[PDB]
Amino acid sequence: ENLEEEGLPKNPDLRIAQLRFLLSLPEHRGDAAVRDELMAAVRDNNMAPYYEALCKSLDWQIDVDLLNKMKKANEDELKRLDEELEDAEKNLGESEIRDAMMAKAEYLCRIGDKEGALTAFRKTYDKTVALGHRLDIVFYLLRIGLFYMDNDLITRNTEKAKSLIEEGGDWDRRNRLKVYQGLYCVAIRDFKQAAELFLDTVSTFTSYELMDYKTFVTYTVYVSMIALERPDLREKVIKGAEILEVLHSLPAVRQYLFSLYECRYSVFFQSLAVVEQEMKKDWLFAPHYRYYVREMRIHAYSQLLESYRSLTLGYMAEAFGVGVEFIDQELSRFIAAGRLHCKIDKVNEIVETNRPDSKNWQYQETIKKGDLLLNRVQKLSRVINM
Amino acid sequence: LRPGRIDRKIEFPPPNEEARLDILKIHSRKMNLTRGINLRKIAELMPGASG
Amino acid sequence: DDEFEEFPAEDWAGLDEDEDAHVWEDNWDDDNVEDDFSNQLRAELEKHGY
Amino acid sequence: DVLPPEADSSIMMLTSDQKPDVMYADIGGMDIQKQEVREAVELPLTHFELYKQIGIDPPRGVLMYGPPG
Amino acid sequence: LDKQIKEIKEVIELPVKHPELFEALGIAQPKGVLLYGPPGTGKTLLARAVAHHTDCTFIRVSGSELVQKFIGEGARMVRELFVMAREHAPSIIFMDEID
Ligand SMILES: Nc1ncnc2c1ncn2[C@@H]1O[C@H](COP(=O)(O)OP(=O)(O)O)[C@@H](O)[C@H]1O
Ligand SMILES: [Mg+2]
Repeated sequence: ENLEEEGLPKNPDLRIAQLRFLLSLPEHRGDAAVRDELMAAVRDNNMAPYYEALCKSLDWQIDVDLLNKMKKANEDELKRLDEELEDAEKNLGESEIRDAMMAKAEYLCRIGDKEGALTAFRKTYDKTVALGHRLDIVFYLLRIGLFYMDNDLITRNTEKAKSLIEEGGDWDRRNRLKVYQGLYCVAIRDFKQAAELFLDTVSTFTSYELMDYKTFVTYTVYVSMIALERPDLREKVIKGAEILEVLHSLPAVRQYLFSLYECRYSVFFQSLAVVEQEMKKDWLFAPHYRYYVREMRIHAYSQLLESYRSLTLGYMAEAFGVGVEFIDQELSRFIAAGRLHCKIDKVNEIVETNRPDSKNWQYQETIKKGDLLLNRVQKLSRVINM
Repeated sequence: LRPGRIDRKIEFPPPNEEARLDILKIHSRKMNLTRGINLRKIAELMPGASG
Repeated sequence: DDEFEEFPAEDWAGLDEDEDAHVWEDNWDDDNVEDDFSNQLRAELEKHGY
Repeated sequence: DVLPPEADSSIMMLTSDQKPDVMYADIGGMDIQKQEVREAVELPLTHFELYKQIGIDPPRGVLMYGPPG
Repeated sequence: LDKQIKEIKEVIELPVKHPELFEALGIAQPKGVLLYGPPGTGKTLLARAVAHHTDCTFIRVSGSELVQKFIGEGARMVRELFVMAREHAPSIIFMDEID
C-alpha cells in the first residue's frame, strides 16, 4: 500500500512531459481533458517559467491574472528560501545550509526553471558531504534530463551515478538507475539494453516517480519482444512470475505477448496495431513507434518462416489474417532490406526460405560499423591539422 | 560526573519501532531487495534490539 | 577565416525548436511515406468481409 | 630487474602430497561451524559474483576461536 | 537519532564553525561530550559522522600499544597525543569504553 511513498520525489513530474507531448501531437492538441490536467499541475505547483514556455511553443493565450498570481508566489517562495539560506549560512550548520539550497534547487525544478535548477543543484552538489545525498541530486538531474530529453545531461549524470554507486554499494540506488537507464535506452531506441535493464529490475522496481508498475511491466514486455530471442523470452518473460502476475490485470498486453509466442499470427497483428497507437501517444516510444512495429512484423514473418522450408503466399496471408497482396508487398520490402532470409516465387506464390551464414551478416556490419569509425578518424585528423 | 567537566551528556536509547524501521531502511539499501518488503513488520519483529 | 561568401547562402528558415535532436542508428526505412500499420490492417480486415 | 610475483617467497603453498587426509565426514558434529566456514571461505571463492549480486560484502578473514580440542 | 544529531551539533559543530555565537552568548565553548547507551546504538556512528561533516580530524584513542609508536616514542603519558591533535585542528578525540 506504501508503494508510491517508496519512490523518489516526483520532481520534475514526468506526467507533465507526457501531457506536454500529447499537446504537441496534432491529434490531441485540442483535448480539453489533457489540457485541464496539465493546467491543474501547473496551477498547483505555480510553474510560472513552464507557463511561458507552454504558451510560447504551443501558441496559447497567457492568462495575465494567473501568471501574475503564480509569479508572485514564485518570488515570495524564492525570497523565503533565500532568507533561510542566509539564516543557515550565518548561524546554523553546514547540513542546514545544504538543506536550504536543496529546497531552492527543488523549487526551481518544480516550477520548471531548468536552467536555475541545474545551477542550484550543482551548487548543492559541491558542498554536500553525504554520498547518498549527492546521488539523489544526480537522480534529480537525471529526471530533469529525461523531462527535457537532454541527452548530454542524462549521459553525463548516468556516468556520475554509476561511479557513485560503485563507491558506496547502494544496491537500492543501483536498481533505480537501471530503470532510469532503461527509460533512456527506450528513448534512444536501444531496446536490446532496455530489455536487459528492465528485466533485471522487474522484481526490484521502486521507481514510481517515473512510471507506475503496470506501465513498467507493459514497456518491459514491449522491449522484450523486439530484443530477446525465443528461448530468452520464454525463460524471462513468458515464465516470469513477476510479469505474469501483472499481466493478469493487463489482458491486452498478455494477448499481445502470448500471441507471438503461441504463433497466433492473426491475433498478434491485431494486437500489434493496438500497441502502435499506444506507442504513438507515448512520449518515450513515439520516435520509434514506426521502427518497433516494422521490426515486430519482421519478427513475426521470420518466426513463421523459420521452421518451414517453403510456405505459400496464401498460407502466410491466412495466418496473419491479411490478403495475399499485403504479404507480397511486406515480404518483398523486408527481403530487399535484407531482414528476411527468404525469396518469393510469385509465379507459384511460394516463399522459399534461405539459411545465410552469420559470417555474411558479421562481415557487413564490420564494413558498416567500421566505416562509421573511419569517418570519425578521417574527420578527427581534419580537425587536428588546421 | 562533576558539573563543568563534561559539557553535554547525550543518551542513545535502543531504537524504538519507528527508529528500527529507519535503521532497517538504511542498511537494506545495500542489498538486492525484492519490491514489496514490509520492513515495518520486520521492525516490529525485533523488540528491544540495537542498531 | 576565408569564409565562402561567394556561394549564395540560402536563408536558413529552419526550426530552432529541437526538431530532431537525437542520436540513434537512424536508417531510411523510418522515413518511408505510408499510413500507420493500424490503418493498413484496418483497411484489410474489411477487405475480406470481416 | 623485477622478479615474478610468485617468486621470492620463503613460504610455499600446499602441494598435492601435503594435503591432509582429514575429510569433512571425518569431522563430527560441527555443522554450524562448517556452514559458517563454508559461507565465508569456500563459497565466496567459487560464488563471488553471487555475493555481489545479492549485496553481501564477503568477509576477508575468518577467526576461529574456542577451547583447545 | 535525529535528536542526538542536533544535540551533538550545537556542542561540536557550532563552536568550530561559529565561535562568535558562544562569545555573544557569554558561555565557554563546550569541549567534552559523553554518548551513553546500550552497545550497538550508534555512539561511534554519530561521533564519526560529526567529525566527517565538520571536517574535524577523528582520532580514536583505544590505548592500544600497537599504535603507540605513532603517538610518540615516549609513551609515558597519554597527553603526548595532543601534539598530533594540535597539528590537525579542528580535532575530535574519541574513546569508547568496552566495559
Ligand atoms: N541508529 C543507527 N542507524 C544506523 N546504523 C546504526 C545505528 N546504530 C548502529 N548502527 C550500525 O551499527 C554499527 C556499529 O555501531 P556502533 O556505533 O559501533 O555501536 P556503539 O554505538 O555501541 O559504538 C555501525 O556500522 C552502524 O552502521
Ligand atoms: Mg560498541
